[PDB]
Amino acid sequence: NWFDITNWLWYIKKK
Amino acid sequence: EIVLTQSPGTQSLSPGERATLSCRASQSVGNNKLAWYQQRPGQAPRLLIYGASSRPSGVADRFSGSGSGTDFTLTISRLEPEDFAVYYCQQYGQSLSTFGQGTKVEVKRTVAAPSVFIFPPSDEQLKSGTASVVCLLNNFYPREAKVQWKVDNALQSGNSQESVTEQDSKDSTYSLSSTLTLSKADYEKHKVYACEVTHQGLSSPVTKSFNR
Amino acid sequence: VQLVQSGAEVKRPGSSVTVSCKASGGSFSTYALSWVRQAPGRGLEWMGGVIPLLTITNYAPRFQGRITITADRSTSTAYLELNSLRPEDTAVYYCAREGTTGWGWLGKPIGAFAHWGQGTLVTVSSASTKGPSVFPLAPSGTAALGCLVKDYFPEPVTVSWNSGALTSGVHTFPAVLQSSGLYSLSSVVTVPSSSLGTQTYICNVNHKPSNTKVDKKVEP
Repeated sequence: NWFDITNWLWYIKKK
Repeated sequence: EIVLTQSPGTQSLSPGERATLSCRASQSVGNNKLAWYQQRPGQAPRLLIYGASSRPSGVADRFSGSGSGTDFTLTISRLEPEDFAVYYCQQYGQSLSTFGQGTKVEVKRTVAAPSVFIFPPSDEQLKSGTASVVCLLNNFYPREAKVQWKVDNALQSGNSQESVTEQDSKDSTYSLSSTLTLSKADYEKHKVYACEVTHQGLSSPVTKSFNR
Repeated sequence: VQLVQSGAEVKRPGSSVTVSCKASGGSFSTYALSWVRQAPGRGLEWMGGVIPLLTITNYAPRFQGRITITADRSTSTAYLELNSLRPEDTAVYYCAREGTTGWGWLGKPIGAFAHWGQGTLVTVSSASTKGPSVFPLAPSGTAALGCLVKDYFPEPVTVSWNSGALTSGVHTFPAVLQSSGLYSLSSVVTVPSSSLGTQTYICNVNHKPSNTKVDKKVEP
């Protein structure tokens, strides 16, 4: 789901 | 492709009442990624609910969302004046996002027949080679109405157009304008110009007419 | 977060349109930007979107082959291009960006569209700019009167009465698009019959694109 991409992005850029 | 069905497409309710709006999906919506938006005439839509039931800060807590799978509901606990608007659901649980066709929540009021008025062409316009005849159906409820043009009692087709205003914010009525357009030469071939109106508030069709 | 779009545009059938959307506030690069259109009187339709940092576009099958969405991180601007335009592409096009949770605008993305541009009306037509003729709808306890604003292009036209002093009982109708490809609209007002002697009624019509500004006195 393309709509989930930014959430993963947000998570991996915190750490 | 997920088809979202919002049915009914209109709901007539009174201020202070509860409203529950249905969104049914043709297939299960992934992770309940179902949003609801409000749109008023002339404005961009505004997000009310996301993830089926989450509400942004800023959004009135009289809006709540529920459901999962294929069966979703927007609830408005008590309708304020500004809640009369169009509501759309949207799924984004697949890369192909889709919207429902919208449900218009409008103000229910007592039935009101149109006041009907017919306007012949202006002499100004007639000088220019064209004749437009206008029929006004004013301040009626509910929205459903019909007008038929007759010229020397012959039913007209293809030479008229109409539009309807938004529900009036003060009296909750609608109005409709229809224009019949002919060349001046064709206009001058006939005598009687009539608009015939049908509406729930009229026990039989009303005709206004003039004789050229 | 605010999205500001480019202005209304008239395009010829078969042409391509480009609409822009400048974001300011929050992060441009890591949030999903979509385009959603609405044909006049119809519903919202999602067209596609882009995640700029990744240059990952996602297009509705219905527009795959006609659409290009791009993002320019140097200006925080997103672009919709739509080709091979046809009358049915006449619509308001909105950009919209996903919301975020919590305080500020750098929170966790929610997918759903919290932030909307003001919209851009794209009218697909072969018509040329034309100012309307303004014709009285003369009045015959209550009388109706109005003005017919006929044959203009493109939208919009605005109408007031007595320079904005008369609003009660005024109905200004949506324009209809005639077979000529020119628009026409009507504005009416109802008033007490006895005011027709004592009071002047003037419709103030404004069509900026043709600079038609007519103040038509309507009388019995």
